Amino acid sequence: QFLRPKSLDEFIGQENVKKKLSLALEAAKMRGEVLDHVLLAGPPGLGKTTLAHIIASELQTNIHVTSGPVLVKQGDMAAILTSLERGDVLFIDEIHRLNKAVEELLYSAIEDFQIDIQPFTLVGATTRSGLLSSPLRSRFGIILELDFYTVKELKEIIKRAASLMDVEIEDAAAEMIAKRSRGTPRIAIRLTKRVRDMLTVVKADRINTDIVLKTMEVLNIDDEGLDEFDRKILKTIIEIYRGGPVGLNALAASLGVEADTLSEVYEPYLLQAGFLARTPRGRIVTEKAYKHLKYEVP
Ligand SMILES: Nc1ncnc2c1ncn2[C@@H]1O[C@H](COP(=O)(O)OP(=O)(O)O)[C@@H](O)[C@H]1O
Ligand SMILES: [Co+2]
Repeated sequence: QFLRPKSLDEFIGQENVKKKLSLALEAAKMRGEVLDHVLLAGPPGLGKTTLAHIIASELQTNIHVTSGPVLVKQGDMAAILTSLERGDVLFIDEIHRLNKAVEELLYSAIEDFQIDIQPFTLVGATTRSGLLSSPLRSRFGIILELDFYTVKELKEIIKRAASLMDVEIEDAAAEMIAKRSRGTPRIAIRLTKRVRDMLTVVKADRINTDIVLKTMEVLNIDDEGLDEFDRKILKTIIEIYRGGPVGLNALAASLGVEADTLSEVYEPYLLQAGFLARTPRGRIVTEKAYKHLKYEVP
């Protein structure tokens, strides 16, 4: 947790999100008012959880962490709501996974602020804002959509991480890791830790391009940052479905994984990076995919 930003000033990137959040945060603090409800949406590892904690820290209130699938019976939701103190942040990750039972209960605590519930700030996190119910989504006065980070931003996050792990790194090497981080801070930091391991075993004074390449080879990460499963998705569409189009459920069944893990975790960067495309009839692979994986373009 020593690598987790403790404030917006330590949060690299997401300029648009930061200015919007900072505005609402500073104003609330100055007026001593409870912050309006906030919804954080975007792929995993982009900092949603980090922002939820920063919000509570700046308001100088307590944060209550929970998950949608964890809150099944109304009893679990009631207990949490009644433990909230004025101004507290109720952070619900995977909020779109709330069942109608606890959902309707949470919905009520937002309007009438009674189940007697102390005014609080609801901070929800989801991979896609479109997953939340129409009713609940209209309750958030602040919606922050996080998109993938730029290579420059990731490079900065990597250099910051290395410094915190007591390891030197050359700019060129940091650039190389960032280019292979699939636009995600979580991925970039994990790769940096693994490259640190290589530097340790090879007894180097600082992380260079050579050390990075050696590590990428051990981790099976290619020049585009794609890992084994990313390649598996693309290769399955290419070989089994002749390039597509193939439906999400069909592709998921062939891969032996939940459709959610596919469309919420892996597909986002593949679409953003131009390896995959979505059509009404299903997912399709692009020419860039065939060329990158060295497949004869049909
Ligand atoms: N802007 C950022 N600067 C530095 N590290 C970041 C940033 N955003 C995310 N991270 C890092 O990445 C990891 C992932 O973040 P997290 O907030 O848990 O993601 P999410 O809830 O979106 O899955 C955290 O370790 C965190 O400290
Ligand atoms: Co479908």
